[PDB]
Amino acid sequence: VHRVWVETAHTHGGEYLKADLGYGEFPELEPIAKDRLHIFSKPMQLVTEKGKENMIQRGTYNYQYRSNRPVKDGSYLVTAEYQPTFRSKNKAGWKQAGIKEMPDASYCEQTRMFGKNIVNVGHESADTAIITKPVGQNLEIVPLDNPANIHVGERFKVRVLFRGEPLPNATVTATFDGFDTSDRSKTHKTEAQAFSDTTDGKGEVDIIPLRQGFWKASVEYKADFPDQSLCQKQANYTTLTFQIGH
Amino acid sequence: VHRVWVETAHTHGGEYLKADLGYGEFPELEPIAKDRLHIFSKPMQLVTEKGKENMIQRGTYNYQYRSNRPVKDGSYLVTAEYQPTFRSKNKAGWKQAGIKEMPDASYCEQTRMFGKNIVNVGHESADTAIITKPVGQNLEIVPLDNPANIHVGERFKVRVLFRGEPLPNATVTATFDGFDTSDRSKTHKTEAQAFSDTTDGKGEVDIIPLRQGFWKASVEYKADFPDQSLCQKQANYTTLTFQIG
Repeated sequence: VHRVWVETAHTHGGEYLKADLGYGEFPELEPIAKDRLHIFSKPMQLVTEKGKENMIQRGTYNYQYRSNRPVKDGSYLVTAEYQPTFRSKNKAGWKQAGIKEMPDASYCEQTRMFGKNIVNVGHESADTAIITKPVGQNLEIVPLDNPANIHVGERFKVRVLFRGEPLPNATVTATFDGFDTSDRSKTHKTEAQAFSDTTDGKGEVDIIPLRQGFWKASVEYKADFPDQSLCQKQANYTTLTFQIGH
Repeated sequence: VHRVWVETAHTHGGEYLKADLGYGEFPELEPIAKDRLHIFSKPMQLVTEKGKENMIQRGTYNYQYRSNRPVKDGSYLVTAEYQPTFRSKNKAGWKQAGIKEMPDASYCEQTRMFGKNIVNVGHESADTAIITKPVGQNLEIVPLDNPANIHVGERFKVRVLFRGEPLPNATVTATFDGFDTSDRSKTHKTEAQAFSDTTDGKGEVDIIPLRQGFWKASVEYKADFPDQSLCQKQANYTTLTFQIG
């Protein structure tokens, strides 16, 4: 189960912003395999007051990105995208539903994944103007506060948007680097979460972090594909990564 | 929106075990309303070395039970059950936002809910012989360790059973009393969880508590009703309550 998230290195004002595209099992960064290169055909983006700009893929490993120019103190976003892929799917094999799960009617599903990291450049940067503005991801987590203001046990409010509109009753989970240290023996399981709740009618939910560290919130949403003459289903997987304390 | 869980008072060897049936929104205990008594037609049960025995409904409110006899030091289970009720549902057109909708047709769904509390009597009791044995709840969480042995940040292994068999890929969440308190009211939900993960091929999952307290783990499963000539769907809601630290 490979998912997309974004990591940013600790950055000061006046130096280049280094960021990492995570594709795999959080929190372990892995080189993008040959057969997956085509999925990440557009670079990660840096979102500042000037808007969105492409980052440059450079560094030792192919998941490393650098800002075009040095960045000044502020609170910015780094966004990544798994470009849409189509796959054939079929339903079968559940505990006590029934063997004949509509006996093999195959269907198309489009997979999209999105990542977004909140990066605070400068020790005292806690701005909200940039990071609280949606960037247009099909499924999006939008922070409503800067996580630099959130201490352990306090509420960090976020909003889930699907196709530009608030998504009620969506499940948002969250975990941190270090919570789950079991190995690759899962091989079918995502990591354990240290938080879970559902969004309210405004698409909003308060994440309550119980430990400091590097956190990842996750929401996924499966829906009908918009144009049914081309494909039937759409699966969206989105994360928001951020620091609490530390 | 109402769910079933069990709470037990702190108990020492030689006193009656007092337990409460929670039906509603954890952790607020509430009297079982007049129109719901028929659902709790059988008393909560205490599971000891001797097996299952009925608890005795005593106290101010109708959710309070006591053991039939004073209990001795040991590690026991207290179980509660929402007896199966049938309702009609239709999915007619409802609730939104990613998929088209609406195969307009009514069907019968059976609801069942289960609660199970791990109660250690005696300050040093951490036995496993009784509490790791399944009691036969249609959807069941079986602890595979005694939670008294689990410190904050450590793994508390449980197994999910459906109809006697391990249930893979089931979501188990867990929360504790006091995790989510803000702006709670009868109209404002406080359902936030401090843990979520899915079961493996053996039905097992490790709960990782990040705080001491009174914890509730939850799992639900919707399946086809067994005898389709009588009813179509079945929804099961099960909890396990326990102390950490």
